[PDB]
Amino acid sequence: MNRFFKVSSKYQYYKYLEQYDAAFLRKYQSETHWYLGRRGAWKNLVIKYAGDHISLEEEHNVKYKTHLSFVYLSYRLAWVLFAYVLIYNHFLLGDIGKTFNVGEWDHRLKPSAERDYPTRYESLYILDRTQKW
Amino acid sequence: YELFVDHPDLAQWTGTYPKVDSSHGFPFYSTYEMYRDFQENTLNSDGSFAQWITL
Amino acid sequence: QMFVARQVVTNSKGEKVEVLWNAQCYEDIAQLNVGFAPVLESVDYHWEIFLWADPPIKPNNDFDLNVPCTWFEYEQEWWMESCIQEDQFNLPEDERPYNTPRNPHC
Amino acid sequence: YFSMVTGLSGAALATMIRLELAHPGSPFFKGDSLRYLQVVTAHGLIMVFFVVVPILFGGFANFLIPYHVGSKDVAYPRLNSIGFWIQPCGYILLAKIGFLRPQFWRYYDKTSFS
Amino acid sequence: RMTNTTEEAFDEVSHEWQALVTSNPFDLNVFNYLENTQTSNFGTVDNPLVVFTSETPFRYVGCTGQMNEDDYEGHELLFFLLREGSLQRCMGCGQVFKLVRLRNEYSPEMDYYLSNFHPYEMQEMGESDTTVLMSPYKYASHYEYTQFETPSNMVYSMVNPDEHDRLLVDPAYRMERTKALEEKYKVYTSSLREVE
Amino acid sequence: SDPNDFYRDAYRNENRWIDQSVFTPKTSKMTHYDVEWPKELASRPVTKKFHHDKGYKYDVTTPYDQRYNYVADRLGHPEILGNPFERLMRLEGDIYHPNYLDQPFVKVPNANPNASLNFEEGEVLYENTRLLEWAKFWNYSVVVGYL
Amino acid sequence: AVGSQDILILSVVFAGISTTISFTNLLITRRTLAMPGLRHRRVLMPFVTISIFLTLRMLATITPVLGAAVIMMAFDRHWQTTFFEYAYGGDPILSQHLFWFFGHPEVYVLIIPTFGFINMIVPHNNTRRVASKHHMIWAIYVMAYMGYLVWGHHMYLVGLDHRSRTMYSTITIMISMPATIKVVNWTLSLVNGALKIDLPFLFSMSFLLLFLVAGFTGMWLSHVSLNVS
Amino acid sequence: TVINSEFLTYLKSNYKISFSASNIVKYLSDKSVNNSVILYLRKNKIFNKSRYSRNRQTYRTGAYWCLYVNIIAVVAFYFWFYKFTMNFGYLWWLLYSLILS
Amino acid sequence: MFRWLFLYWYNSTDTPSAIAKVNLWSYINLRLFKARLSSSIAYYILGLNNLELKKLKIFYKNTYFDYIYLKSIPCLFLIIFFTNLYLFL
Amino acid sequence: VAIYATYIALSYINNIWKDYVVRAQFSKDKELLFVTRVSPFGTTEEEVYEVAHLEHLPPSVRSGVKDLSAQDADGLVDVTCMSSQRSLVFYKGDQYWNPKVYNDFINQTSNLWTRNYTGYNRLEVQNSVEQVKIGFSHS
Amino acid sequence: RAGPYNPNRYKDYYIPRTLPKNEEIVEFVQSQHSVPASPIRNQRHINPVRESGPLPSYDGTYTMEDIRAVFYNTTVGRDYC
Ligand SMILES: CCCCCCCCCCCCCCCCCC(=O)OC[C@H](COP(=O)([O-])OCC(O)COP(=O)([O-])OC[C@@H](COC(=O)CCCCCCCCCCCCCCCCC)OC(=O)CCCCCCCCCCCCCCCCC)OC(=O)CCCCCCCCCCCCCCCCC
Ligand SMILES: CCCCCCCCCCCCCCCCCC(=O)OC[C@H](COP(=O)([O-])OCC(O)COP(=O)([O-])OC[C@@H](COC(=O)CCCCCCCCCCCCCCCCC)OC(=O)CCCCCCCCCCCCCCCCC)OC(=O)CCCCCCCCCCCCCCCCC
Ligand SMILES: CCCCCCCCCCCCCCCCCC(=O)OC[C@H](COP(=O)([O-])OCC(O)COP(=O)([O-])OC[C@@H](COC(=O)CCCCCCCCCCCCCCCCC)OC(=O)CCCCCCCCCCCCCCCCC)OC(=O)CCCCCCCCCCCCCCCCC
Ligand SMILES: CCCCCCCCCCCCCCCCCC(=O)OC[C@H](COP(=O)([O-])OCC(O)COP(=O)([O-])OC[C@@H](COC(=O)CCCCCCCCCCCCCCCCC)OC(=O)CCCCCCCCCCCCCCCCC)OC(=O)CCCCCCCCCCCCCCCCC
Ligand SMILES: CCCCCCCCCCCCCCCCCC(=O)OC[C@H](COP(=O)([O-])OCC(O)COP(=O)([O-])OC[C@@H](COC(=O)CCCCCCCCCCCCCCCCC)OC(=O)CCCCCCCCCCCCCCCCC)OC(=O)CCCCCCCCCCCCCCCCC
Ligand code: HEA
Ligand SMILES: CCCCCCCCCCCCCCCCCC(=O)OC[C@H](COP(=O)([O-])OCC[N+](C)(C)C)OC(=O)CCCCCCCCCCCCCCCCC
Ligand SMILES: [Ca+2]
Ligand SMILES: [Cu+2]
Ligand SMILES: [Zn+2]
Repeated sequence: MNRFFKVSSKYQYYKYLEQYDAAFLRKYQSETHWYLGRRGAWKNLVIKYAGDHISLEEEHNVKYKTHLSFVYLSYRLAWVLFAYVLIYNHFLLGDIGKTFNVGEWDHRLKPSAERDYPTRYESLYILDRTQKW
Repeated sequence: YELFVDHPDLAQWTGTYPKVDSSHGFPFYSTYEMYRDFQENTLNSDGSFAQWITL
Repeated sequence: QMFVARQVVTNSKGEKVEVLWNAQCYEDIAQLNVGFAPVLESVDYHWEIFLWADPPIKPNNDFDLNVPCTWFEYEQEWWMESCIQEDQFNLPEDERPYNTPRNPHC
Repeated sequence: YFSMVTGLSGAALATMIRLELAHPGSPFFKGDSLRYLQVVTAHGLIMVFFVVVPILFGGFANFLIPYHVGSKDVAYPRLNSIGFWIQPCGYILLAKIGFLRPQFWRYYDKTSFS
Repeated sequence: RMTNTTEEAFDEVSHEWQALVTSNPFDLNVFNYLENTQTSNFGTVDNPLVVFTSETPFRYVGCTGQMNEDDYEGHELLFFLLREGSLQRCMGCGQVFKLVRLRNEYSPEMDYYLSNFHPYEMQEMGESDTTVLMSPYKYASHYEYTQFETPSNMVYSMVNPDEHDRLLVDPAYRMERTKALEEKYKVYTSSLREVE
Repeated sequence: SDPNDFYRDAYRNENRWIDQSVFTPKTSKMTHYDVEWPKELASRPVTKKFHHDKGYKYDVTTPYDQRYNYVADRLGHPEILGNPFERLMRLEGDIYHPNYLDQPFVKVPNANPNASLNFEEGEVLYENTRLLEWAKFWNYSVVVGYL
Repeated sequence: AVGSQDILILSVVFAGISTTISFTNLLITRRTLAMPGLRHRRVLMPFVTISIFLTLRMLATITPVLGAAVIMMAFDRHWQTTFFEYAYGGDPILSQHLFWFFGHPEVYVLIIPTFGFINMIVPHNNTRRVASKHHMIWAIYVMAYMGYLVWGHHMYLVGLDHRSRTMYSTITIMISMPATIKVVNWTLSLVNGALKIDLPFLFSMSFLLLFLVAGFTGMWLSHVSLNVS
Repeated sequence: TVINSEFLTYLKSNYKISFSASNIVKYLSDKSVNNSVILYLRKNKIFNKSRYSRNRQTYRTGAYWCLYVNIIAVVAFYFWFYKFTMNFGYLWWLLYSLILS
Repeated sequence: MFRWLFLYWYNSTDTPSAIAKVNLWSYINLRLFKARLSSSIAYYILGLNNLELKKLKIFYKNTYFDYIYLKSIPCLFLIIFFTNLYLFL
Repeated sequence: VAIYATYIALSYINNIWKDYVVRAQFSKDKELLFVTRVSPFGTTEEEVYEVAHLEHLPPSVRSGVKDLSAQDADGLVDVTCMSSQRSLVFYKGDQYWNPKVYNDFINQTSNLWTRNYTGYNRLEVQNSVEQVKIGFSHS
Repeated sequence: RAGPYNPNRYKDYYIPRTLPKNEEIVEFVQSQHSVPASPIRNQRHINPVRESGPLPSYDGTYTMEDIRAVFYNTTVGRDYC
């Protein structure tokens, strides 16, 4: 056997290697325990506890979660838009002209569409553009 | 019997019954539910009329 | 709704054991009344049919390990036989011929 | 509940169709053949793809299949929830075509003023 | 390919590995494949059909009566709640069911039910280097193949949660316990050889 | 090893009563299992106040001071703290989450290096400075080519 | 013109994808999470579940055809691909073929689950086993997988070849037999049992009464000469 | 390993072996035992009684994704084919509800 | 290493209860590979005193092409003879 | 696509260059090793390692030894940090090494690569393991 | 409210915390293999008996004819008899 010879470190804890064989050290710290050999592995427990809980499910990266501001903005917008869609499609179909605005934008190759303008400013500006090929 | 003992999944797919006998009392270690669609939806079984129409 | 009957039976080892007859449903666990009280009413409503995720079981018996039917086995054909008998006409015994010649070879 | 709402919508469309077909002369649409055709198509599509299908494969299937197969939940609870929450947009799109037209304005609106 | 349990096994994965290696009924019932359950005998008072549960009071059971080769089913399926306690019976056919609530322990009572469970399949364990076979010919008969091999020189030993945390945090304690377990394994092998 | 000869004697109807009787076989007692384990199992602490809906009588927390210390290495792990950039951005990370850091049985490593370590510079062992120039050249070349 | 037609086209594709998600989820649920002992025994499961699974398989089979047809319609409307323009190789009848190939299985999918309700309710109130459950299952299956060759009964007069017309008519009339099998099984399920009259039972009777006339009228429509008018 | 002769004789006297070991470890040689690798299994209380691990019981991101899918479908179809955009100012109090939230 | 289930389950000493004393679970002792029956049909019939196992072996699986060709020679010659008879007919 | 392609390219280039060591300096007590390595833009980045953690490990596959760069007199030496799971790459050329600490460094970071890694002959097979005595202190 | 709970934050005692002795292991193996092991379950019916009572007799106080004469008289009313 090829026992570990000596540990030239002042930290007495590391001297545990002197009590074992080189083959044993390779087997239990190098071959299949390479990612675990001579390591604290506290991150393993921390990540396990992080994953096995009911914490916020909005995820961005493996390291960071989604920004709460972005999440709240998205949720508020979704709820309000869904409510608008339902209400307008179930109650406000009597007067389409009053309930909806007509707008569009066409390819720049074709002449600018009549409905291509900034909504809420049609009474203040007229928009036009030069055609491109 | 060889098919059932060696490749239980293929035996179940083909619809073969468990060919081993457990008269000794210990159930076999690879028993499976019977998939009998092939042998039941046939001219010689309950699907006889459906298979006649399909033929 | 928990058990529809109970009995005490002495097994082959000489010990008396209690056997309870569970309430049953026609293939529909949804129609099955899952309760824990001696009450017919369906009081308990469960959002999670399988609280602990444990799967249910439909055991399949091995033909080798089966036993000849003995739970009123003589009643299996009783329904159809009696349905036929209700409309069958039976000749009176007095009018029915009797003491006819024996078969020569039997 | 969504199926009940969609069935009420389909019943309303059927009522529109029946009122139009009550007697000749278009008592209901008053000559809007295009509007009548749109209403008929909306009724058919809503009833087919958004009443019977949600009732059977949406409510009845989701309620019964776990009971009748012995599963804690569907193999895809997320997909089941998604399928439920996706219906309203299609329902509205196929139901409100009768009301909605590209030419929203009525025949007596002076579009030359705008 | 085989997962390093001392580094990654936790909770559900650790329990699955325990079921695979020890085949203890409590874990084996939990991790038994849904597709196939070992066929049993017909329930009787002397030899009731045993239904296993993993520390749960009741289980939804279904009965179809005496099975025959021609039909494979005795009577139409009837579902009931098999509860822990005394034996229970099916009205239609009289089949007798017994609920065995297995406990997370190693005892002769639990070992008595070893023959009543299929061995846990190993081919689906660990990590697979093939996602799925694109073969219509054997989509329901062949598992994914492996480029690598499966080592068979692995010896498992159960550990408490705090002890496992100690093993993870302290490499010296891990080495000490590993050497002790190796010595005990050597002693066990020598004793078995002497007995033989 | 004749199967019929073995079975005809092993399995008999008249022996059914004793063939299926579970018993604890007579084996030599082991102190670690039959003596030590029951003692430690019975000496478990008991708490009057435990989670009634989900807890048990033995759900006794281990004090932080009694939790095992971290002695694997002296170097600190500032990842636990959460860097000022992440704090300012308000990003939530699992590595520096208080609940996940509060481990039950083992203390997480201290963010600062152990006082024993001295960070005074000594003498240079290895030095290949041209690697910096090579890396700059290769990185700039790949960036230019990709652009 | 542009508007409700394009909205309906895109909504049809949208509903096709929604059905894709739905039947994928349900079929995989059945195939992977079914309880032990019911993995393959379709008979034991209640008739409603069997019908639902069969209809889901039919929807999976037919949805891509409808999706492709609707996509081609959208392309013709917007990009003017002339898939259905006879001038330069387009086939207007191809659109009808592709649509009806899914359309008839669609109505079969709608109807098949309805039979399970009666098939379950009648035994429950009659305290008796259903009549010929295996035969009813095989009849619904034969209807399901033979409805894929009768899509042309909606296109008799379009101008298709007499060979295809005759094939469609023959298979359509042949389809009537399994419906008769189911009707006789329903009728026999009501005899020699302990009846427990209930509102579901009355609804089942009304369903049977309506279905008889519905199927009879469909069979009459199968008459080619009458179908012309 | 080496077992003392006196200890082995004592074991033989106190116990007579009449059954063969079922464990396959008896066939292992010293080389195989040395090459064996020890692995640790974490044993704790068991709460999940299924092969599948515990699954989250809520899908908030999924619900909101479906809401966004519905909104996109309706708005895009109306804008492309009807050219109509909902006038959120008509029901100004829902827009103000968003602004307040 | 067992061939028969009854012999396998008769006297088991490597059960979990026994192995828990040493707390060592070798991978080579898996129940999956612990026992495996032979590929030949075996069925039980009632004997004079108890059930007895009878094996039904029909054909071998190790025949070789030389033997097969030797057995097939007569068929080839008969085919040739019948063809010649047809030609001369 | 542009943003993520640029990010992936830069990050993976940094990861590839991370292994190589630009500078290495012991502490005053020779208890810690300060390592300067390449940064994403080619500048210097500082890190700290423990000499005890530092170790030169043999390859997992024993037939791949001949393929190691260390076989060449001007190759590369792969030193693995067993605590941080990191790799330190050093040129074998003596021009890059301090010739009064190199000997101790290589005699201290090469403890796990021993003779038994190549196998045991029949003279040392018995001594490969420590014999276990059972029952000698009591019956 | 009961409050937050996490069962994994508490110690478990499913396994002994002290390793065995070599001599004790050897003696345990010897004793285990010197005596029969506990039996494993078997699912064979040994002299099976009727689940119900004795088969109804051809003649006697109660015969199978009495049972047969009951199918034709079957009623479940709203009032007692
Ligand atoms: C698209 C544009 C459209 C514009 C429209 C017009 C809008 C104009 C008005 C906007 C304000 C409206 C009034 C409302 C204010 C907020 C309160 C409210 O009611 O609304 C809540 C409203 C909605 O509520 P919610 O989102 O649902 O609530 C949940 C939230 O998550 C909240 O969760 P929380 O409570 O946990 O978080 C609180 C946190 C807000 O949450 C956060 O923590 C978010 C992140 C905050 C910091 C963001 C900037 C710094 C990030 C680091 C990197 C910077 C870039 C790199 C450096 C170089 C520059 C390029 O609040 C703060 O701390 C904000 C105080 C101000 C911080 C300023 C710090 C500057 C540091 C600069 C030095 C460091 C950089 C290095 C420089 C170079 C060195 C060489 O939320 C917000 O608006 C969030 C942000 C609000 C704060 C402002 C953030 C940006 C400030 C940048 C200043 C300029 C910096 C650079 C200067 C140049 C030299 C360096
Ligand atoms: C349904 C009634 C309202 C709720 C229930 C009742 C109230 C309960 C709390 C009461 C006591 C505590 C109050 C403090 C606040 C606690 C909750 C909170 O943080 O606030 C929620 C939330 C803020 O929390 P957050 O920070 O977003 O939550 C993020 C967390 O991660 C948490 O995330 P999360 O997962 O929990 O979900 C976040 C989600 C929370 O989830 C939701 O609640 C989703 C939104 C509700 C369901 C929408 C379904 C779609 C159809 C709705 C149709 C409604 C009817 C038609 C309305 C318009 C036409 C009249 O928040 C949002 O996304 C909010 C979106 C903005 C609101 C849009 C809906 C407005 C109308 C609601 C119905 C009003 C009925 C009464 C008036 C009727 C007039 C005829 O929003 C607000 O605080 C908005 C308040 C102002 C709007 C509502 C009141 C005015 C509505 C306009 C019409 C009436 C005008 C006259 C009003 C006169 C004075 C009242
Ligand atoms: C001012 C109105 C003017 C007239 C028009 C009104 C039109 C209304 C809708 C008409 C159609 C459906 C009518 C159903 C009425 C009966 C509901 C029922 O069975 O009682 C609840 C019932 C509770 O009674 P239970 O189950 O017998 O006993 C349990 C105990 O309650 C104890 O249970 P617990 O321990 O869980 O305690 C909580 C309990 C205690 O609360 C109560 O019992 C209070 C009274 C009931 C309030 C119900 C609505 C509350 C507000 C919901 C807002 C959305 C969620 C945001 C968060 C809200 C937070 C408050 O609350 C609930 O259980 C209610 C949950 C509500 C969930 C709603 C979201 C489900 C997804 C949407 C499905 C339906 C979509 C339909 C539209 C489709 C369009 C294509 O639970 C359910 O069955 C849930 C039904 C959920 C769907 C229906 C209700 C939501 C309708 C939203 C508006 C749709 C408008 C569409 C047309 C117009 C568009 C602009
Ligand atoms: C040509 C088109 C080519 C298209 C190529 C497309 C290429 C890309 C493919 C991509 C998709 C691959 C996946 C396909 C999945 C399909 C859906 C499905 O079921 O998945 C289940 C699958 C898993 O769910 P599951 O519920 O577990 O599945 C259970 C099984 O499916 C089991 O289901 P089951 O329980 O319903 O089993 C029913 C089966 C079970 O019953 C049986 O065992 C059959 C009968 C066997 C015995 C017969 C004996 C008869 C008597 C002897 C012979 C007598 C004749 C004389 C000779 C003998 C004389 C002695 O019986 C039948 O219904 C078969 C009919 C039997 C009649 C036999 C007549 C023979 C006469 C010869 C001529 C006619 C032959 C017709 C074909 C016959 C069947 C192969 O679903 C999923 O995984 C999720 C959905 C995935 C969807 C993926 C996308 C699909 C896209 C499809 C596009 C198709 C386009 C073309 C459509 C139109 C074509 C005309
Ligand atoms: C101080 C400021 C606040 C800062 C704090 C934080 C604020 C958070 C805000 C978050 C906002 C989230 C998004 C909201 C969307 C709202 C949409 C909407 O209703 O717009 C129309 C809405 C009303 O217009 P309307 O005429 O009634 O109706 C619209 C027309 O029908 C048709 O109109 P249109 O044709 O012009 O269409 C436009 C319409 C959409 O209309 C449509 O429906 C047309 C859609 C056409 C789509 C065509 C394509 C089809 C779609 C699919 C295409 C792709 C294909 C998909 C499918 C796949 C195919 C392969 O949407 C918009 O108007 C776009 C949004 C406008 C900009 C709002 C952004 C606000 C700031 C966001 C960032 C804040 C954080 C910065 C950093 C802070 C820290 C330093 O106009 C507004 O935007 C008004 C509300 C503005 C609110 C601003 C934020 C709150 C503060 C307000 C001031 C309060 C006092 C503050 C004092 C502070 C003292 C310290
Ligand atoms: C649930 C929906 C559904 C069902 C189940 C069916 C079932 C059948 N359908 Fe129909 N069909 C439609 C929905 C349905 N159909 C729709 C929506 C259209 C038009 C689509 C469109 O263009 O918009 C259509 C169109 C349609 C046509 C084209 C008509 C035309 O365009 O001119 C034909 C032709 O044969 C037909 C035939 C059949 C047949 C043979 C059945 C068979 O399945 C029926 C078999 C059953 C029987 C035959 C019953 C037997 C009867 C008894 C046992 C009772 C006897 C008692 C007495 C006589 C008193 N259908
Ligand atoms: C032009 C473009 C060409 C295509 C380019 C893209 C290539 C894509 C290649 C990858 C995908 C395809 C790979 C091959 C197929 C793989 C299938 C597979 O594994 O699926 C298993 C999946 C999942 O399998 P599983 O998960 O249940 O089991 C896996 C196997 N074990 C458990 C043992 C590991 O199941 C199925 O879908 C198979 C069963 C259904 C098959 C269809 C049966 C018929 C259904 C309809 C009824 C019959 C109607 C009549 C039919 C005849 C009419 C004439
Ligand atoms: Ca009219
Ligand atoms: Cu049709
Ligand atoms: Zn039964």
